[PDB]
Amino acid sequence: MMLSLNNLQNIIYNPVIPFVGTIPDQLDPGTLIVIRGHVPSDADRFQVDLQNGSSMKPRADVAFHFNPRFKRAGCIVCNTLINEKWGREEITYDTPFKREKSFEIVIMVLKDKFQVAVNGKHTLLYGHRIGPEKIDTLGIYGKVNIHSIGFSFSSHMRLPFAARLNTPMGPGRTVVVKGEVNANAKSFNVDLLAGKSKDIALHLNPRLNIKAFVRNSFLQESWGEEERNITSFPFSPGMYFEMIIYCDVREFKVAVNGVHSLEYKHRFKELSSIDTLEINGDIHLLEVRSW
Ligand SMILES: OC[C@H]1O[C@@H](O[C@H]2[C@H](O)[C@@H](O)[C@H](O)O[C@@H]2CO)[C@H](O)[C@@H](O)[C@H]1O
Repeated sequence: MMLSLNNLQNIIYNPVIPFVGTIPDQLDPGTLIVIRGHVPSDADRFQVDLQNGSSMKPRADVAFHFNPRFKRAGCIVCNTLINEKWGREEITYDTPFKREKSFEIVIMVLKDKFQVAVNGKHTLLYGHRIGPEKIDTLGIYGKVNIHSIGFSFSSHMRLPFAARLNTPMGPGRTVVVKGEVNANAKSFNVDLLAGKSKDIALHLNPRLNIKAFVRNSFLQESWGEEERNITSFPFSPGMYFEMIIYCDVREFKVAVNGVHSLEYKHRFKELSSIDTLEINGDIHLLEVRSW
């Protein structure tokens, strides 16, 4: 598995092992935990435990025990601890982890199971044995060096919304946004910027109060000429919408609710440099997809 957008809520760097920390939000379905680190050359085993509390006597129940072990075969042992008792063991062989090799673990929470990919490859599924709402602490123990842990909750779409584009911008790349305009909305914005050069390749600014759709670029510390021509303002306060920003070789093509609205000749020519998406304004953000 791979993430199209980097928009993590909490981030922790270099926690000391053993590390036991409180999960900053509820693991509702769709929630992501990203763990980046590497295993030392002398690693016998390490484990990532999703727990209900952090008591050690009685040992706190472990809803999800993810335990990579290094041996001739190499595997990941998964299990659950309830009232200090382990349940049915589930072993996944052909382990993706290696001594002296770095790794990225993406744990996805679903309604009935955790889905786990390591280094961009599906690794294993583990059905919930404990309700996920009962999980409130992340424990990490053993021989492993953790660089960072990050999270993505249901709240990942609050405004302002800022997200890095793990896929560099280029012809054929699509960015769709779905949401609902606030009942008393004035305006909102969707910008595609080249994070580095502090430039805005594309500024999509629907202004509802004056009922116009402004698009422009902010280049070299200066706003350019605004483009407002349009067959009809597609937005209404309180209206559901989907907007498709399609990057083409000659321009950006944007549609709303299944209808082409406008084209925008590229002003920033280094497309591959457009690596940042920002959404703000008077809307309720429902979904953002980089493709
Ligand atoms: O089941 C998870 C739990 O296993 C303990 O060790 C197991 C071991 O995995 C298995 O091969 C053997 O047959 O039984 C042992 C006793 O449960 C680990 O010590 C513990 O840390 C967890 O990984």
